[PDB]
Amino acid sequence: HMSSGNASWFQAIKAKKLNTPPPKFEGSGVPDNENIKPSQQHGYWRRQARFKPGKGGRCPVPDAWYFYYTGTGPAADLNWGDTQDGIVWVAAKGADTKSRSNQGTRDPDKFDQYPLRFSDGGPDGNFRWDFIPL
Repeated sequence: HMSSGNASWFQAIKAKKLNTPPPKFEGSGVPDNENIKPSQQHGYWRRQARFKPGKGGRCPVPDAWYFYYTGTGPAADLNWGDTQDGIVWVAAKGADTKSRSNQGTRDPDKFDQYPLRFSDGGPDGNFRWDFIPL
């Protein structure tokens, strides 16, 4: 239906300009989650290219990146650390990168988008994301 949905648990992080580089995170790079062990705070950022309706096919609007924990999501067969185009590897300090959760991916039918908080800092200057309640 939607990408083996596979909907990310958490709201996107849109990019500011076009041609923004892969995100730099200050600290963990890992969204705050109440239902998760400090040991299990690790995952990846996937770059999803967007388009706007228009003249030629469609229109390349700026990039976006979603969050999935290691072993969940459209690159779940990768170990944490695997170098790949379009993925940014993050993990909180002192986290079992050999562990795996069983949180999976958001079933958009419907667990609504999950608000993105980031107590240890956040992504760099080239990225933003809407405010969501809570």
